[PDB]
Amino acid sequence: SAYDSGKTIADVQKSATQRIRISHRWYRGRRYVDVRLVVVDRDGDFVPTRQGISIRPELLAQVIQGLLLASREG
Amino acid sequence: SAYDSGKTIADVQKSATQRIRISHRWYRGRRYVDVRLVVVDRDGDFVPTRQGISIRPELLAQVIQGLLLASREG
Ligand SMILES: [Cl-]
Ligand SMILES: [Cl-]
Ligand SMILES: [Cl-]
Ligand SMILES: [Cl-]
Ligand SMILES: [Cl-]
Ligand SMILES: [Cl-]
Repeated sequence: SAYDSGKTIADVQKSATQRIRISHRWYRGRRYVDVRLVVVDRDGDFVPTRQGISIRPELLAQVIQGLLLASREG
Repeated sequence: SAYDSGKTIADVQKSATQRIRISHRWYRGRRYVDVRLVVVDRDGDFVPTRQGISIRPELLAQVIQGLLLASREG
């Protein structure tokens, strides 16, 4: 399980046992926006998995724009 | 190639060796949006990794809104 550092910005619920967690992480002088699958524990809280990406802030707009475009498929 | 699978919507360059690929695909009549770290083999032979997420399109608005928030705050 990934090291659970960083500030949760938003938790998007996938199911009773999974969420997509969007968080800020600071590491070695540098901030990242982390987007990661997290899974439920025995106490109703969630634990981060390795299935996630870490995005430097200057790439966020492009990731947003790509998702906006992906929303038009259907 | 990581670009074989479904439709590439966007290809966000991280470095010469890594990109974040946002793709859309269908299987058995269900839609999948994928956001995934892809890494060089050689050439444009980028290859996918497990560092990604796979979501249903009904979660897109929430993910987008979370990333917009992450861009503006903290
Ligand atoms: Cl939690
Ligand atoms: Cl994992
Ligand atoms: Cl980056
Ligand atoms: Cl892009
Ligand atoms: Cl669908
Ligand atoms: Cl999903």
